[PDB]
Amino acid sequence: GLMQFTLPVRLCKEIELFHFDIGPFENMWPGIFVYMVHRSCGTSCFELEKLCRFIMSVKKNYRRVPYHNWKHAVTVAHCMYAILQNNHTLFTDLERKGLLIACLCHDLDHRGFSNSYLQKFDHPLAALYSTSTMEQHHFSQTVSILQLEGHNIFSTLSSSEYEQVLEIIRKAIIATDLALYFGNRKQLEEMYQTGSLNLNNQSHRDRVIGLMMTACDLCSVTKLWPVTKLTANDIYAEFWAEGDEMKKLGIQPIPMMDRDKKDEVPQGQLGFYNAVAIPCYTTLTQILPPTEPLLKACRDNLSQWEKVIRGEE
Ligand SMILES: Cc1ncc(C)n2nc(CCc3nc(N4CCCC4)n(C)n3)nc12
Ligand SMILES: [Mg+2]
Ligand SMILES: [Zn+2]
Repeated sequence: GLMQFTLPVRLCKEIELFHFDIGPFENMWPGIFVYMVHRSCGTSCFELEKLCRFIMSVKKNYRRVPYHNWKHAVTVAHCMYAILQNNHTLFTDLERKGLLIACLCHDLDHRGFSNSYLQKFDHPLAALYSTSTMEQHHFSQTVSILQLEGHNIFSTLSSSEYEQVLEIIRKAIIATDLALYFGNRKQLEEMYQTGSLNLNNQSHRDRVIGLMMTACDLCSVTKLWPVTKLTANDIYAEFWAEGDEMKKLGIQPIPMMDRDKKDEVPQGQLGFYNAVAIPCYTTLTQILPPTEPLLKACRDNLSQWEKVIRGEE
């Protein structure tokens, strides 16, 4: 109850910044996460014993894939932490509670394959969930872990508060389906431009939280260049494995997943920053002005990929 979590001075200062890297020491990531919940939510949001046991069950249910792993989960939660702290008064006690949990849980039991590969393989999960296949699985794995004995971090909540928080987590995790991002950003773009955007409209908040989730999920593009560059290696190492598997089913994979088109990665990053990342942080900066550093850092990394293409690295 009187037990603060603290971090070494460099982490204590740098963790508050959007571009923070959680580092290569796996055993400090649980502590980093608890630090963030305590500062974001209060030391009283969760029974510590239950929270610690929830974090370790979540960790155990991420797999050793190159990118969609426990490190990604904590990175995405840290980005959400920075957004929530730079926008203190815009968010409910329930949202602050739900959204950090949502980010930690959002890729639970990922196998390193896209929804498209599950569908062409005919994986049982593609029969149970026709759209946002992995994302419905991620929410389903979240609920399972919440129902393990001693794991109900939401036990203090009322019956209807509990239902509201699980509904925030569900929509948050569904919104990490990048297929849904495009339409969601377009709608938020037009609502903001016609002045109809209203944060008391629950369906408007949903879209905004949706965009925050895309922003947090893509946050490798908002880091220091060497972090950004080394994460792209992990991202492609999954995609190329999936490409190999596509070829094993006798299907030419899209270029994104073809290791034979390695040389075109820089140009693929350009497309991605222009088609997805820049638009995402642009619209997010408009709706939440204090998130501008994510847009600024995304633009800087775009410029670093331009440099790679021009032979300047
Ligand atoms: C940084 C990042 N964060 C999150 C996600 C989901 N992605 N996806 C990419 C790949 C983007 C991409 N790459 C290509 N290439 C085709 C030729 C070689 C590569 N295309 C067409 N599109 N990068 C990221
Ligand atoms: Mg995902
Ligand atoms: Zn993710």
